[PDB]
Amino acid sequence: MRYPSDVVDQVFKLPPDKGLLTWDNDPVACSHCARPIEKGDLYSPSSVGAFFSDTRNLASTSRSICWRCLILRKKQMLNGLSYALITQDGVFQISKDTNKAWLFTTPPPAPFFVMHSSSTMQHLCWRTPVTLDNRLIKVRYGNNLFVVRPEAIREALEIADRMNEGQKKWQAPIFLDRKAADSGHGALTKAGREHLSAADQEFLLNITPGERWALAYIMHSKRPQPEEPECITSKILEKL
DNA sequence: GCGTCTCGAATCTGATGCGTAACTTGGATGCTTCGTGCGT
Ligand SMILES: [Zn+2]
Repeated sequence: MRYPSDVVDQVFKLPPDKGLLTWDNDPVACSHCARPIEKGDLYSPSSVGAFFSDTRNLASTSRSICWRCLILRKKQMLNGLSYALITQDGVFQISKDTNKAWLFTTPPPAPFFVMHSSSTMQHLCWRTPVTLDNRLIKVRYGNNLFVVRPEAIREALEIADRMNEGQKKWQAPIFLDRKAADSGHGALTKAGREHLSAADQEFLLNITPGERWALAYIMHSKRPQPEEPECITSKILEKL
């Protein structure tokens, strides 16, 4: 899998819609997934409407949308892929905290896309870049493009465990917000400020925003136990 | 067209209570599509 639109024909196996124009000009990328639209490929002109708030994330100004993206842009597809992890095998739901911990500590090997909506409904799937290697996971949370490294997540979890192994009252070394919205997101808490060594503080201050967002779900007083998410592509196909 | 002496002294020079009370102690919002009508 190479493009976000590749999930349609590879895990949803949906044939293209009808009434679609056929490109008969010089190739140009899809305005959504940057996929080339060569001669003979089925496309459709852009008709996003006045409620499209993702003009900044458009891959190109070609005003053309491939059929895979047209399938992806359906309301049933948007709602189904709000908290979805699309691997080669199928589509899983990472909405639960345990699923997030499993994904960010024991990721699947194959290429996969990670989606997470920050609101009721958002355009995600055609914006998420593919994660080619599980060591450098690219996560699209709403409008933010996050890079999550599972090794850094594990190291931060170990740092917290060493910090709070003895004290009965568990305290978060770093202030984290699940929405990545608080003005104190990523700042060191007091307990971590005078209970962590210089190296651990330096490591905590030098984590990517995506790692802070992930730890905002995985790092708590009682760490969630990782579990495999349930397959969802059947539900999405049935509702489509 | 008069002046000296005299031209103070010794206390006392605060004391007592009161020297807070009740409420308030946040709220709401930051999605986009699909279908069905309704104005140019
Ligand atoms: Zn596309």
